[PDB]
Amino acid sequence: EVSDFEILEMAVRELAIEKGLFSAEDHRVWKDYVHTLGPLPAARLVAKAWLDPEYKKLCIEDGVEASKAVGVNWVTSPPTQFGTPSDYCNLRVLADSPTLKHVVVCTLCSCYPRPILGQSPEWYRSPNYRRRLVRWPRQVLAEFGLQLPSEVQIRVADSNQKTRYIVMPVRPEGTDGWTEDQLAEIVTRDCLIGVAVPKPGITVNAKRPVLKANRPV
Amino acid sequence: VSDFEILEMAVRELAIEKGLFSAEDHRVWKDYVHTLGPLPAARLVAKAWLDPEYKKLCIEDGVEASKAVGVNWVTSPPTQFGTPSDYCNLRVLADSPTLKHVVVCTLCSCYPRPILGQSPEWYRSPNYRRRLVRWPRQVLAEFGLQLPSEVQIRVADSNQKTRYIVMPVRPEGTDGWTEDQLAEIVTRDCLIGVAVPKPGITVNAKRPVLKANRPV
Amino acid sequence: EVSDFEILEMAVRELAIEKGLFSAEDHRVWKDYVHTLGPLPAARLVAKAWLDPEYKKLCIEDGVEASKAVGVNWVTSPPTQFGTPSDYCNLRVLADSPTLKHVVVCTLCSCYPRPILGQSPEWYRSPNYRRRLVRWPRQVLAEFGLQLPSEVQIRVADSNQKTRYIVMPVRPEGTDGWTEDQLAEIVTRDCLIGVAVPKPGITVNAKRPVLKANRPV
Amino acid sequence: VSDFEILEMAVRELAIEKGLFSAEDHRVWKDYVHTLGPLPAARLVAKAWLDPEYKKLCIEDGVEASKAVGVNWVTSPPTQFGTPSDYCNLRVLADSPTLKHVVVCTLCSCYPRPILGQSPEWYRSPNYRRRLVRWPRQVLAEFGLQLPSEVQIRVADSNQKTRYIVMPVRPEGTDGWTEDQLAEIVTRDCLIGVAVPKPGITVNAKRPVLKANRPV
Amino acid sequence: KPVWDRTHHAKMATGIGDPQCFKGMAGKSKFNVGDRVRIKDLPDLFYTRTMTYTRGATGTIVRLVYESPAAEDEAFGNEENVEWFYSIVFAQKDLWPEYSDTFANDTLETEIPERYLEKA
Amino acid sequence: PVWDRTHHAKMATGIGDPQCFKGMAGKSKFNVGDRVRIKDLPDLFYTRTMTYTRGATGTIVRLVYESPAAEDEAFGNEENVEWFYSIVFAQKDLWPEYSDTFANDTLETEIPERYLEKA
Amino acid sequence: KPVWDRTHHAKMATGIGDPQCFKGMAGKSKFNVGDRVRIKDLPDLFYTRTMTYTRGATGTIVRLVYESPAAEDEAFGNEENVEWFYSIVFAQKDLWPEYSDTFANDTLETEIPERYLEKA
Amino acid sequence: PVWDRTHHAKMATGIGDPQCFKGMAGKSKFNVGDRVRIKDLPDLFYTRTMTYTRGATGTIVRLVYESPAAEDEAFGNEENVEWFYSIVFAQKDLWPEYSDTFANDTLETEIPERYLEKA
Amino acid sequence: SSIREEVHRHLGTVALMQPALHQQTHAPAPTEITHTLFRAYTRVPHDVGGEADVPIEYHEKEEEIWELNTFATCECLAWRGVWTAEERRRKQNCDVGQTVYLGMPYYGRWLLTAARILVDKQFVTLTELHNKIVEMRERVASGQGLGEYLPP
Amino acid sequence: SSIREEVHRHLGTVALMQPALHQQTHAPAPTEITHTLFRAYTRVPHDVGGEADVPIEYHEKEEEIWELNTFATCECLAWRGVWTAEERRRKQNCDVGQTVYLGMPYYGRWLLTAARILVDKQFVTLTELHNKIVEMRERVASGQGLGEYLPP
Amino acid sequence: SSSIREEVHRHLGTVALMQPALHQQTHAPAPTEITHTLFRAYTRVPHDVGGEADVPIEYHEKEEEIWELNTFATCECLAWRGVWTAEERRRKQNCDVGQTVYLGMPYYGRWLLTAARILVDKQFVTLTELHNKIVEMRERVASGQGLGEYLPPKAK
Amino acid sequence: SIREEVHRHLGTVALMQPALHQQTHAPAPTEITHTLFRAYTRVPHDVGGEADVPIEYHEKEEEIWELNTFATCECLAWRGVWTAEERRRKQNCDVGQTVYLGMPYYGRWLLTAARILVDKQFVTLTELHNKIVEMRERVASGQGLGEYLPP
Ligand SMILES: [Co+3]
Ligand SMILES: [Co+3]
Ligand SMILES: [Co+3]
Ligand SMILES: [Co+3]
Repeated sequence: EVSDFEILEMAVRELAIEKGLFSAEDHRVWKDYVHTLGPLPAARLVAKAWLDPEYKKLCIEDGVEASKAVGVNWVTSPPTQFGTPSDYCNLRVLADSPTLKHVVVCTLCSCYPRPILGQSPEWYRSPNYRRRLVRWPRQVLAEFGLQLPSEVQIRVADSNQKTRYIVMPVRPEGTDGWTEDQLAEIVTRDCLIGVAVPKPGITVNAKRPVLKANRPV
Repeated sequence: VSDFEILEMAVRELAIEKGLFSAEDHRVWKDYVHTLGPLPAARLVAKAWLDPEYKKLCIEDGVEASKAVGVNWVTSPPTQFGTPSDYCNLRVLADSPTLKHVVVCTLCSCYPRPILGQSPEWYRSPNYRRRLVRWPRQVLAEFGLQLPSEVQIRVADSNQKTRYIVMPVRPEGTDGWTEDQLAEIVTRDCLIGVAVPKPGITVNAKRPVLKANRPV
Repeated sequence: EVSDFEILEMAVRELAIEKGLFSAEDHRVWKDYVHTLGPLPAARLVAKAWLDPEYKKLCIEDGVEASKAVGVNWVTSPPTQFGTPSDYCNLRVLADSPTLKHVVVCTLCSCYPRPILGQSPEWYRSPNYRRRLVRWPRQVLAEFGLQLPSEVQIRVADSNQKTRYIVMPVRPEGTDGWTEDQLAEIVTRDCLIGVAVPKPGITVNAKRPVLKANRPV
Repeated sequence: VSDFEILEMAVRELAIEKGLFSAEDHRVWKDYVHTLGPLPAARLVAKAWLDPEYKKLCIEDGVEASKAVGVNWVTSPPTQFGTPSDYCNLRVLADSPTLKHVVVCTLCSCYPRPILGQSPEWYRSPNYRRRLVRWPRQVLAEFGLQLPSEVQIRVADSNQKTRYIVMPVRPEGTDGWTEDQLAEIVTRDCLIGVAVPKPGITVNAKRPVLKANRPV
Repeated sequence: KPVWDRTHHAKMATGIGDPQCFKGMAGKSKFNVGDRVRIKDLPDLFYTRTMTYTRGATGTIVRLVYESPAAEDEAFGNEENVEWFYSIVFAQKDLWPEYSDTFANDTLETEIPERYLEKA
Repeated sequence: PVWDRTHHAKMATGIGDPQCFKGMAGKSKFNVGDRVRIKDLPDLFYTRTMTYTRGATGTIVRLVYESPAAEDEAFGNEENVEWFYSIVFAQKDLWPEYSDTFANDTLETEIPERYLEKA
Repeated sequence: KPVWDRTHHAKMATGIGDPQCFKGMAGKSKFNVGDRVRIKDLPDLFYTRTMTYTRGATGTIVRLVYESPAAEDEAFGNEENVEWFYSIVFAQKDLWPEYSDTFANDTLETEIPERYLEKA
Repeated sequence: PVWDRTHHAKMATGIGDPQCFKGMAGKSKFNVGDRVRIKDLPDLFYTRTMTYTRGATGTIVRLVYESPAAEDEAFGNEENVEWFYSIVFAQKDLWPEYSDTFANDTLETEIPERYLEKA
Repeated sequence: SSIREEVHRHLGTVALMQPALHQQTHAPAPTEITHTLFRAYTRVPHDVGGEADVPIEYHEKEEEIWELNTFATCECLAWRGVWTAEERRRKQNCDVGQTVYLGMPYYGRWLLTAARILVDKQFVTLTELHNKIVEMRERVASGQGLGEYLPP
Repeated sequence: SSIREEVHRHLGTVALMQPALHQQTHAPAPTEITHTLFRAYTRVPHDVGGEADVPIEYHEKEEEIWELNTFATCECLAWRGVWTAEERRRKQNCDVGQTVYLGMPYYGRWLLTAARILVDKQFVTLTELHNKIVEMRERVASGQGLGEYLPP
Repeated sequence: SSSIREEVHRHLGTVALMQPALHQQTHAPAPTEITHTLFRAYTRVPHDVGGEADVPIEYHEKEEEIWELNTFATCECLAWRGVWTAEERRRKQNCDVGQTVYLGMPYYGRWLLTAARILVDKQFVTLTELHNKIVEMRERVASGQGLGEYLPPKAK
Repeated sequence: SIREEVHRHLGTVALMQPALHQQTHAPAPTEITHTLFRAYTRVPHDVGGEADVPIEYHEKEEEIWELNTFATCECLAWRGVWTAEERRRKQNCDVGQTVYLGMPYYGRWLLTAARILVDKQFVTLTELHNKIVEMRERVASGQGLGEYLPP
């Protein structure tokens, strides 16, 4: 039941290793690093910024420096020790406000802040999302169940170069006295991309269909 | 001269030659069409805003209410039995702070011609007919209209003999306005539901206009 | 399982009978008639014409009259007593000669001399055959394995009105002294359409793929 | 000027600027290309028709035989190692009463340029490349050429470094003809295989000619 | 050759209107306002005015709009049978799987002849 | 509306189609041997005169029979009957690319009188 | 014969990061925060990371993000030249003709290397 | 990275291509007259052994020359050289629909040794 | 402006090159028709509600003189009992078939169908319609004019 | 040969990927319809002679029991005067439209048109046809057989 | 019912296949048939899709395939070890592959093909070595020797 | 002319040939069959045996830019920039299915000539882009344009 993709994957990996381009160890190391990734660090960065005005300022001006606060050093955390080859080392945090709301996309591919947020959603990589968001953001966001006042500036950020973004949504009402953990808990991956906003009681991305893999990880 | 113009002449001459309908009938129908437009529907709305008893009639019996603005769905058309295509069952959909209507004919272009005039080119489009019923919020946003998420957006699909016009809620900033002033801001688009009346706005939103080869 | 086609066929047949359009007997009577059809009569007509110069003249000038000689009366053989509704009553026989070779098609549909030849081939009804024969007969015939001298007149007959045709090919070499039955035996359905010529020892149409039906007759 | 001409100059000037090749090299190659034509190939067939020994050489060693008509596949081109794209392995396919050849390059347009000139537009077409190898009888019939069913039609696909030219059989009606006269009827199309030589026919069959935007 | 009565409709509807001219011909309505009904997925070969998007969905009858022959019959010159027409309101979520819960109150209203209705 | 389901049978029983229309077209406008060009009449809704024959010139080789045109019969109109002709066209006159090598190839088909005009 | 320097990137960026390793290599920036610039429609044969939808549009520089070789060069192994990259904000109405005035404040932010910018 | 733009000219001048590769393939694995079947090797990225020949059997009629496989030459790898063979295929073995009427028709093309296996 | 126009023309042109698995249909056998395809092929063309479509900048369109005349003709034919609007819709928005339904203009279908009803109900023979079209074209071509469409 | 089988499957599959400039048509305005397109859209679908097409290995096909029943029904309807064969051809090979004409099977069109004539000439109401179809489906489901298409 | 609604949605999607169009196949047209607009469109960079019209779709998540993770790790390791930079990868992967493969194949299918591609283009492996490896991999599947974590060796 | 309209009609109706048109938008791996995988990973130039229609073959005058392009490609090979086999692989295969059949024969030759300059780093993509701008300005400024346009 082996597919042509799996056949080719083995061929490529074995050949690269035989020719000494990289070792079997390097490959396992990268996979291990990927397994350590997730959206929690980014969520905690937001919670911390909500609770600390000074840190929020740092997040806005220097995302790379701010990321260190949640244990994610864009330069030294990845195995390379020079940032991941594909995500680079220039994270920027986009702070929403009562008059500004951000949403992110990579129209050219799937550019995502993997080091601090984890792997990108399947739909984020879709030609559809990459075609539509930059031109009809209000409509796409509405499909995701998010609507903002017409006077609010919706800003779409297209990650087309070496910068990667995470969205710092506005802190919702009904979270007075909440701890850092309680706040971070409602800042889902979708909130960090910008297709959703944090809501008390909602601690998981909105449920959507899940396409099963032939041979899942 | 296009193939359409040739065929049109051929069909009309044959119909008249065979006595299916007369030259007079054809002229009379075109004359009737020329009298149509959005003014009577806009007036019905303004009248409803200024007269609660009339508003109640509009909501329960659109056909009867239409008479007050000079449009008798049965006798205004040349047939004396309503237009063959629009029929005689107008219903007025009244918006409220929690309900906003928008109309479409997914099967064609069904429109309340007697009281509203001719349908917009886009209203007849397969695109509008495919999308409005499923993604109304997105389509309306494209028209520049957005409503609170809790408000019930109701799409009305005119698929049988009923035709609809939308009675929008009266907007703020119209204190002491006369019937004429209120009617002025109830445009064709407001009556379809892709726009809401706003003081100072007395014409449909500007859109590209595709020119006809030989316009009326 | 029963297909959508079988569901509709049954609905149509029962409604027609119920409304008195035609009877259950009519339907059975027609199917029985179709079952009696085939290429044998037409093949005999050719065999007879090969052995009787006078009969050949009749075939060429009056196909309907000649057809009676082989037991097929285009007017009274069918259950209607006015010819079949779709095949009509004007059969014409096209006689090949050393300088003339015919091939038939119905570009508008599938028009075929059913009464004397039977049912049309699947390929004869194909949009492909209907599109190409009239314009590239040489190439199409070559595909069927039939080639003729460049100076021989290839004539394509398009059955677009009420006339139906059968091709009377030239008698092949090596048939000296053959009986009517022997000669008729090598005049296959394909020879009567014109995509093949009779050959001693060949008593069946060239073999070609056969698409199986879901529920065959 | 078209986008093609814009890019052509950009590429040529860039290549020369970076010293990849000189303006002189470019002029030299165009000059060489300008001298190419089908005559040498026609003369080779003519000589073979009159010299059984030469014909044997043609069939066994096309490269050697080509020298007899002034075309040295190795030294004639400006490179002194053959043209980069045509290589140096010409083979001559000799037709016979029971064998007739026709050539094509299904992968591209591979043609024996040194001895035949430039390839026909249709020879480079995806259509010719798709159909010839599978339906040769049909394609040839379209070209007006038909051969006995028992005759072996052999299609040659020039997919590697060998280039072919077809040596058709000498046609009837040429008794007593000189080499010069025989050469005149061996056209480019005969050398490809889509046509056969015929007395009195000294040019390829007339067919539509698509004009260029800026020829020369 | 067939003869087509070209005066029938006008004689029946003049001064009355369509569908007013069919009033009272359907008899007793099978359903009433407030009833919950499911749309039957009847065959639609050749013609139908009950959109595919409504098949199998359940809605609420908000009005008995009028009586009239079904379009499926009228479109082929058959007006012998008259039935009640109902205006039905569907929740958008019941029609489109992807509809967002954020817009939970959105609806769709359209008319359907009695033949396509069954108690929910 | 009543559709007569006995008309055709009453007209053709024991006679056949197109035999039942014999003599109804009157005098033929053309004869065997005449050169005729095919008129490009409107095809709207229906026609049995192939597009590939329009504007081409051929030779009448036979007056096959009399019958109402398919353009009328297909819509239940059989009041008018006309002559049908079998016409032979040279392939090179239909297809611009036809090879001179096969200069004798032809195509034969039937066309009602209404589509014909003197060459 | 060709040899590829597989250690160059690592030796240059280890412990520093990308694009940090190119800091100061672009020299003086041609533009500054607040400047209005129009995106030049440079040829994009084979490769470009400056979206077609931005060509000819005018926006405002809101930040000098970093220095780095242009993707057009880096993607073909040419890192000898380094230039400034700018984050630019465009008004949606200036990108899409149909954008509604109702949403007049909507914007789009993206990054573009200096070579594509010219004074507005 | 530097490219040796003089290599080809230096080894091919005054000799030609593929003449410059003569003798570098060693002893041929097959000879004229041998029956061979075309192996359906992976085509990823490039190949000059047409898909229509895969799995078909033909007859070697000539050892045309020696040369690096196109699969290698196209990517700058000319270190290995092999024999090229001209193979003749019966048309009926390539195309299922080929008519028996033209039972003698064939197709000839060249294939490097790597794709050949004794039939 | 000039660049923006090229940008938008480009965005529209690339749509023509959208890759696809394009399967031409040539009267396939019954065994190649699944239930899903059967239902899709026997669908009523006018029922498009819910089908996915893209966002388009809606435009208004001036009414052609022939469109107004066509509309009047269709309503007058109904007024005088040749047909009812429902019969028109069925023939006009469904019977025309998928290809003509989306390939031809809105009013083109109204006009074709008006001509259709005259022939289908035998008020005019197809011959009479065809001859009238020939006469009309000749009228235009000769220079004598064509009603309000072209002066003599 | 499994290899040859994959080769031929490959040659057939790549046809699906043949590049093209694909322009979807969505009710274009009258001004986008040239005379050439007007003629192409109003053509009778069955007139295909001369159209370019590829070589295909012609095959025979077994007759389905429903195809035989369909043919008999069509000829019996003609025999008993419901229609003439010409009326059938016009409705069956032309009125069905381009999409169904090449998308559905030969006998599928014959059958659809037999159902069509019953409704068009009002021998059966569309309601009766729709109801009958429901019946046939219920007959199959309930396991009550279906003629010789399925034993009860 | 659920089955009814399922058939309705299946219908709504199938009819899209029948959307009428003017379909013009292209077969190496002459230069004179190439307008400036067409020239710019054909020479476009495939990955630049922002702003193109598209329909609404119900976005879904997708489980990661073992081979996709392995492919991702391979691509980053090749970059980590200097075989290429991510930018070289993007250009080869999202642009050089061309329009047809770009939208016809899966996201990670392109990542994988391109990883194979860099090995050959930079001459770290010959195309011959790659082709032989693929054959070797297929033989493992057949021989029942299993292949990594995709399929274990023959059991009992 | 009637015949001209007839032939124009026959070609036009081809555009309306019905089909099941499935747009592809980066399908998931589970939607790719072995057959599709082999088809997508095919080498574009291998078209032998593919079904096609009969077409009236025509000759074509050579464009001056085509002659120059051919000379450039052969000169690049002559001077060792590449071999003809490397050209073929890049020109008839690497270009991809769409460009392969959508663009002109020599258009691919030219694009590939520009391609080798960049791929082997003899010129940077920036230099190529700048040059193109220069050529366009040269044409606009009326400064002439080789044998393609006088000053
Ligand atoms: Co990306
Ligand atoms: Co409507
Ligand atoms: Co027929
Ligand atoms: Co070639």
